[PDB]
Amino acid sequence: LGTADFMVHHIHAFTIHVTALILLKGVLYARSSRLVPDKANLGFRFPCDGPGRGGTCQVSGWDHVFLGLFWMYNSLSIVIFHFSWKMQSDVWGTVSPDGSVTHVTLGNFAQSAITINGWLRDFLWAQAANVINSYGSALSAYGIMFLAGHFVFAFSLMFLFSGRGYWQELIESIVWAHNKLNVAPAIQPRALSIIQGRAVGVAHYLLGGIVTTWAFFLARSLSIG
Amino acid sequence: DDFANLTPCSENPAYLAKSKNFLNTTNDPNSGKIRAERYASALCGPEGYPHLIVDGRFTHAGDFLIPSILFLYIAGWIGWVGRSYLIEIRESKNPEMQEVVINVPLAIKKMLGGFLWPLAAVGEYTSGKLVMKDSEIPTSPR
Amino acid sequence: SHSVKIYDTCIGCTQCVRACPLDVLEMVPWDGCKAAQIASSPRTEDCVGCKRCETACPTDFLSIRVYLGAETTRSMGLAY
Amino acid sequence: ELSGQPPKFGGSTGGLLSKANREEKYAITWTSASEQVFEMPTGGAAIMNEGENLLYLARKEQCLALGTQLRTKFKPKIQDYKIYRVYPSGEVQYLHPADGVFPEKVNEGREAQGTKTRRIGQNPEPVTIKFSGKAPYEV
Amino acid sequence: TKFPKFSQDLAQDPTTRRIWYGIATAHDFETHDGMTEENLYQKIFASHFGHIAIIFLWTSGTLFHVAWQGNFEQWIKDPLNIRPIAHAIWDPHFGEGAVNAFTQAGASNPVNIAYSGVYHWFYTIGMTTNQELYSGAVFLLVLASLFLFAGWLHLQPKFRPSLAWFKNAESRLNHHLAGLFGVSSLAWAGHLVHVAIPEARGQHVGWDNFLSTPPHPAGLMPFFTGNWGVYAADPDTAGHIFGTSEGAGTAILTFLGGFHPQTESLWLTDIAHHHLAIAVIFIIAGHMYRTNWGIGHSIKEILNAHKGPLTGAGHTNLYDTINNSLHFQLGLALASLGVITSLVAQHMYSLPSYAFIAQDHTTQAALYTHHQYIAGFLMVGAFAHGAIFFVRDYDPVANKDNVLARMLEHKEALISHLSWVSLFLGFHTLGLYVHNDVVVAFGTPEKQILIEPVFAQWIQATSGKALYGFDVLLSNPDSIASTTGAAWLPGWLDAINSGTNSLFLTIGPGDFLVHHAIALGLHTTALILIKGALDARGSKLMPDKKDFGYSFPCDGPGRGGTCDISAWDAFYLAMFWMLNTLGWLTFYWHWKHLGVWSGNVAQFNENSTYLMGWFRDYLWANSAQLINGYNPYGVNNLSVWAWMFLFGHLVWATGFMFLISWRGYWQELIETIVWAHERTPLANLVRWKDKPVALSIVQARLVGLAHFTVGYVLTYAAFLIASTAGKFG
Amino acid sequence: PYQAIDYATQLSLFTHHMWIGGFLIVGAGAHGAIFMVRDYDPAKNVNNLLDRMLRHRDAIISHLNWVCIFLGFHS
Ligand code: CLA
Ligand code: CLA
Ligand code: CLA
Ligand code: CLA
Ligand code: CLA
Ligand SMILES: CC1=C(/C=C/C(C)=C/C=C/C(C)=C\C=C\C=C(C)\C=C\C=C(C)\C=C\C2=C[C@H](C)[C@H](O)CC2(C)C)C(C)(C)C[C@@H](O)C1
Ligand SMILES: CC1=C(/C=C/C(C)=C/C=C/C(C)=C/C=C/C=C(C)/C=C/C=C(C)/C=C/C2=C(C)CCCC2(C)C)C(C)(C)CCC1
Ligand SMILES: CC1=C(C/C=C(\C)CCC[C@H](C)CCC[C@H](C)CCCC(C)C)C(=O)c2ccccc2C1=O
Ligand code: SF4
Ligand code: SF4
Repeated sequence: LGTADFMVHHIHAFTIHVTALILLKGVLYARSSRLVPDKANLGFRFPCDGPGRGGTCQVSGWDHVFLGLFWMYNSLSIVIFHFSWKMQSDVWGTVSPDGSVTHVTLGNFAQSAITINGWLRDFLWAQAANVINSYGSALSAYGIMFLAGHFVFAFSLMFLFSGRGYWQELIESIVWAHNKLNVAPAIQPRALSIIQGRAVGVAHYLLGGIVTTWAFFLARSLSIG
Repeated sequence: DDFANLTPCSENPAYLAKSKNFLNTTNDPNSGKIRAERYASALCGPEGYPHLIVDGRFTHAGDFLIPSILFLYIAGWIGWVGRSYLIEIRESKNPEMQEVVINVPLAIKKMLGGFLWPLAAVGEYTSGKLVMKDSEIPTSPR
Repeated sequence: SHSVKIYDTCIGCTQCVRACPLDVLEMVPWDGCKAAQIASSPRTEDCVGCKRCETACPTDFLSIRVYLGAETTRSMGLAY
Repeated sequence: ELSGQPPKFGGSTGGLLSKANREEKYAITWTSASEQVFEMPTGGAAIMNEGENLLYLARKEQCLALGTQLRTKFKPKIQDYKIYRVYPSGEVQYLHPADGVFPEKVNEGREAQGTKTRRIGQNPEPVTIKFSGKAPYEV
Repeated sequence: TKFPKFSQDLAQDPTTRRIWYGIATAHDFETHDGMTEENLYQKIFASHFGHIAIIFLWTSGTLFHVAWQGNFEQWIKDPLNIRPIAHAIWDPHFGEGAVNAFTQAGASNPVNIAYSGVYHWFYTIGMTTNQELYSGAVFLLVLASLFLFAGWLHLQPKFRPSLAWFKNAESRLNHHLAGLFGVSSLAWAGHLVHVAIPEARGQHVGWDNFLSTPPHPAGLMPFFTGNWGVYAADPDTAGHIFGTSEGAGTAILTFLGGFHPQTESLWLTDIAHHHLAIAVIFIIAGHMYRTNWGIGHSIKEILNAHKGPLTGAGHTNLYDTINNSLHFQLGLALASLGVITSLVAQHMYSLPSYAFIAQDHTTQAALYTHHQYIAGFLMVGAFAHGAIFFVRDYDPVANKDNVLARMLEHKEALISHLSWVSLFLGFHTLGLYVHNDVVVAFGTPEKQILIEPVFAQWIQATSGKALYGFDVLLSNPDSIASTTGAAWLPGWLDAINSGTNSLFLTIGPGDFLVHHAIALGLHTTALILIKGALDARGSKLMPDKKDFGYSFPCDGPGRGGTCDISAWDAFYLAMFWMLNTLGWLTFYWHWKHLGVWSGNVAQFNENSTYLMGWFRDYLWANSAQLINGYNPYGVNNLSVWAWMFLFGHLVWATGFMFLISWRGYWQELIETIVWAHERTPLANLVRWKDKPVALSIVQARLVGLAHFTVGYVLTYAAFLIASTAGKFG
Repeated sequence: PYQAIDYATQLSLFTHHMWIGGFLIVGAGAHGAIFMVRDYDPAKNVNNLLDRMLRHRDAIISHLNWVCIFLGFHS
């Protein structure tokens, strides 16, 4: 353990305390708060108390969990990246019959993992050569999946960055179109609720990110031993 | 003399070199040979891969036109049977209920009577039931 | 402060008054509806614009509308 | 001034701040027939006395939330709660209920203010009242 | 509180929202307290004077810094090897490694390298010594001073223009068409003839001797007699060396066509006849509208006359609508400016004008990307301000039955058919891309669906490209259009039929796929903007949206929830799609041109048909030089670009806090922080003046979008510059 | 046996069970908030540990927010 390990362990501490902050604030302030004094009557899962008081979006405990999911993802991603790079750089490798050890990444962790540029070039770029070049071999299913992971992530941003009023109006126009041809459904379509929109966004986001990381790790570790 | 930069794969050295190693998609051991002999009749680029022509010429009609009609018939079938089922289920005192619980007998009855969809649609348009007047449709404020 | 207006489509259903958490609305006698009562907003200086009153209104669109304007300490719901 | 006998509470950090003694605070008074437990809108639970009780809060919404809790969350209901606004100069303004009758029910002597005589769809067009400093509802 | 003086609602706010919303609504004069039409117009006029002065100051500063700390007088002696210098570097925080790395371009101090291509522009218009650059900078300073004083003066009470002077459309159109366009272009043609061309032919002409030497040996005699063909005789030969007299002609106005053999740019005499003819056309156009002499057309009569039997009222009363509304005019201007900016990019990357600018690939890439991004921004702004017009200025009774008010009659059909076309493009384009990706992944790339872009190849053939063997129109040497003896035909056909230039680059299947993807992006962004503009007045969910203004947060959680319902939200959504479409466009352009410059066109021709090729051969492959700008082993001149790359990757991510997390959480947190500050001994002595609050919802969306856009732009700018400079520069 | 020699299995098992743990902890927070909203009753929690938690929560959140800012900044 050295300087880089020190910094990464304290980064872990930071991310964990932040996730605990979000979840603990969600639990403690669920009943009520200074902003909303009767939050308990609105239930656990409600989107907002309205644009009043300057805006009361995401005050329920459910929204606190929704926000904590991202921070859990961030913390665990940093943890698994730390594990992977440190193991590849200082532990895993091969042994010569003399007794010397040759590590997978030649011990570059102790000097590159101290900057963000190191984590970009020497880890995300260098170790992705095994997954991007997987086409045409038995590892192609990972490469595909890798790209698939990079897609769904972006897809989720349609739901996190927007609101249901725009989609309701667009559905109104499309319903007019289906009405002109006498093909409108009896079950009137509606845009997803605010809570449902947040849930869909977080679910597709987590799925995309985790699938990306899984494909990356599997394709990398099936090419070194 | 169109496509002076394109040559048939049968006379393309890149395709001739690269077609000996075509993989087998199924367990059939000759599928690579079948693929090679079928793709020898197309127009290939300098990379030895077939290219398609969709300008409307009938010599390359199999490139787009035949699959075009093949798709169109099926899509029209699906749309027409869906619309017919919805229309017939509307006046059932619970059309919303029968949209989540499918009426299988009527659904299959509409499935079968759906191959003649183009003639039915043409007849319906001439009968005025395919479209509705703009004064009979909900509209949003301007 | 926010402005709360009640139009002539109110049916005197009193839902808006009960839904209001900051006691801005009131029921006053009227004649244009069967219930012979209508909604009034005498204390709009205490309205925070939470839109619960509109959410409770059962008439087509809204017989009660809330327009958000100048923000004061009361209308922003500040405790500090 | 006002009555007293505060409810038995251990205090909390969710109570009043500087604004209370610089801008305004709020008071709620009520008479309960038993010495029981209620939920403080500022976090925690407090015991309210048998007899008259007075409680100071920082927002009118908190006072009305406590009033709702008193009215609904007790088998012997409470209907005599009063909410005043306490100014930093000691001037006390009696806020709720305004006339003593609950606003949810019709009663004589009210003025019927804030009412438009037209539908929401008959509001004047924004362009016609341009450069008047008024939105369509304001006229 | 005094600030903001122009609004009283914001001035009585005790929180920090007062400052934010005072900054936000400062330059929206139409809603200030007690604002009249006359005062609004006069303030706009003065502010426009201000922007013009700022532009002139910016140009003067560019010129001055280039002349002071540049290497122009050495760049001219070897434009093909020396790197242009933008400005010097004075960073006290620099170390020795950065100092040694950034002492580039043969300088003696840390220095930047210009990628705006101003050296080529200055060389092409005849500036050969930095004293001329200095004189231009000082003259621009004086011009900016004059414009600032003009704004100040026309703001004075007795020089304050009237309202009718601001609503004289005919006179403004006449003066600005004939004078601002025609006369200015005529003067530019005169500058090119009298100065630029003689300097290109190795003759030094300045203010000291331009009044003596005539541009042509026969001055002004043939022009008045009618012997114009004299000026087109003896043009520059193909062996002409730019800046010297070796193999140079004496003609000044020619239609040579094609490109200069050496500089690979358009002939300057072609520029002269082009701008002169354009000036003549504009001067004829400027005498169209009557002002006060009876002769001329009146716009109101034209619009009211062109009524249609199918449109009910045609273009009736549109004159009053456009003249009374400022947002209508701003939308029209923004749309036109965006269209012609995209046109500028497209017609400049393929038809370079400045000398040796085609060789310098990094500057060409930067210019294309820059002006294309600006065009996208302007196109978004056009629709945004049109929606603002619909909210504020549109009158449903004055425009009754005209074309404008008839859009709202069939707006549902517009939005529905546009959504259908967007879905139809997206489904099948993504299907084809994913099909190619999967097919290549399974090791059988011969099963890709590869459509030849037949129609665009046919267009290239019509313009005279003989590679594809269509022999149609100019490619057909027997058609009438190719046998007219047009003077430009030989040179133009010579230029188009050589692969050495970007003029009508050869296209293939990947080009087809990416053009159809760009079409998807365009139609989708247009769908968002049009839906927002047409729904600005109201919809089924909010029939009275006009009474709420243009930018309001929501209508609360009632009626099923109404987040992001204002037209401002439509703008905020469409900005993302604009950014994504521009990303696709610029990625395509950059990859194709990297292949062209390196000569390895086969790489793009092969790997642009599936998305893994884009991910690997473009993103992964070219990033190698960039991210190694600084290493554990050292640092090179690309260090700043790597730092800015990471800076963009950071700001882009930072925008997601405001884009994802919403207000109530932060308000509760701020309440806790306020409690903490109020109870801390030695910290209660210092207390705030404006009560801290969380950012408002609309402010949150705007701030998140701003961080997002800044990161998006900076990341790609750094990547593009670094990759192209390391590979070639 | 033969697990540490199989690097892919080591990495996969580590990451998999850590993701499972993270999801479980987030669910703990969620269903604790659910309890607090639904099953909590003030009458049964007079001056107990839960009440005193609910009564100095501003101190908890403020000090935790400060430690989060400090850790983020310095780290
Ligand atoms: C001949 C007389 C004349 C002239 C020269 C002008 C000139 C001008 N008027 Mg104007 N005006 C006139 C008469 C005239 N006016 C009259 C009679 C009236 C009353 C009816 C007005 C009323 C009026 C108003 C109300 C306003 C103006 C404004 C302006 C300025 C617009 C700013 C601008 O973009 O210009 C620069 C534009 C160009 C140089 C040309 C546009 C460029 C086009 C798109 C082509 C691109 C060129 C080329 C392709 C690119 C070059 C590349 C190069 C850099 C390498 C401009 C200086 C505005 C202002 O505020 O100015 C202070 C304004 O608000 N005018
Ligand atoms: C000719 C150009 C032009 C002009 C004169 C106007 C004029 C106006 N616009 Mg408009 N607009 C334009 C172009 C233009 N627009 C374009 C191109 C767009 C598309 C993006 C828009 C989008 C737009 C919207 C969405 C809105 C307006 C509004 C307005 C009105 C004033 C309010 C305002 O924006 O000021 C205030 C402006 C700001 C606070 C902008 C500050 C943001 C800064 C400039 C970004 C800086 C980022 C960062 C610091 C960069 C640092 C980099 C570093 C870290 C490396 C006014 C009528 C508003 C309105 O409705 O008025 C009624 C409104 O809501 N405009
Ligand atoms: C990669 C991300 C992504 C994708 C794929 C889309 C896709 C779409 N957006 Mg979109 N959007 C995004 C990001 C994205 N968006 C972001 C970040 C924003 C900013 C907030 C927006 C803002 C936005 C607006 C404002 C609008 C859209 C619209 C659209 C639709 C237009 C049709 C189209 O372009 O292609 C066609 C559609 C696709 C290619 C998507 C379908 C992809 C799947 C694979 C098809 C098959 C379904 C699949 C089999 C289901 C399996 C599920 C099962 C496994 C559980 C489409 C659904 C517009 C719309 O509604 O059009 C009508 C519209 O108005 N979006
Ligand atoms: C890269 C993106 C990014 C960044 C930097 C942050 C940063 C932050 N988030 Mg955030 N967040 C993000 C994305 C991001 N978030 C996303 C995508 C979401 C969606 C789920 C959230 C959701 C979220 C929640 C729900 C919460 C946070 C919280 C926090 C804060 C944690 C305290 C901290 O780290 O110390 C402070 C910040 C930093 C150390 C950032 C680095 C700043 C640099 C290193 C220092 C700059 C030096 C100096 C300023 C230079 C001056 C230059 C001069 C010109 C002025 C911090 C402000 C928590 C909070 O409120 O704080 C406790 C919290 O509760 N965020
Ligand atoms: C022992 C584990 C456990 C148990 C028994 C429960 C039990 C319950 N939870 Mg809980 N929860 C858990 C773990 C658990 N949870 C965890 C780990 C989290 C953190 C994410 C949550 C977060 C959570 C929330 C936020 C909520 C509940 C709610 C509920 C209640 C029922 C409603 C519900 O979620 O069902 C219905 C569940 C679903 C419909 C989920 C199906 C959709 C999932 C997300 C898709 C998963 C896809 C999969 C991972 C991959 C597929 C890929 C695709 C391509 C096929 C019930 C008391 C709800 C409540 O308030 O009830 C009182 C509620 O709002 N829980
Ligand atoms: C009947 C039916 C329905 C309804 C259908 C309706 C109402 C349809 C209405 C259509 C309208 C109003 C308009 C349609 C316009 C169609 C156009 C403009 C077609 C253009 C075709 C072109 C340009 C052909 C182009 C080339 C043609 C040729 C094959 C070349 O090689 C390739 C290529 C692409 C160049 C549904 C939807 C209800 C259900 C369906 O199942 C059936
Ligand atoms: C809503 C609104 C708005 C907005 C909108 C927009 C802004 C639009 C745009 C639009 C656009 C932006 C459009 C464009 C168009 C274009 C065009 C129309 C073009 C054309 C072209 C042509 C026609 C060409 C031709 C040719 C060729 C091809 C070749 C040869 C030559 C020639 C030239 C012949 C406004 C503000 C206005 C107003 C109010 C309302
Ligand atoms: C796109 C979008 C919509 C529109 C999306 C809608 C209406 C959902 C449409 C879903 C379709 C009908 C089905 C797709 C999902 C199914 C689970 C797929 C099942 C596949 C099997 C049958 C194989 C919202 O309603 C919304 C609401 C709040 C915030 C953001 C958004 C948002 O971004
Ligand atoms: S809820 Fe609506 S209808 Fe009922 S009393 Fe109030 S304003 Fe009238
Ligand atoms: S934007 Fe949505 S979540 Fe926020 S206050 Fe409005 S309705 Fe509620």
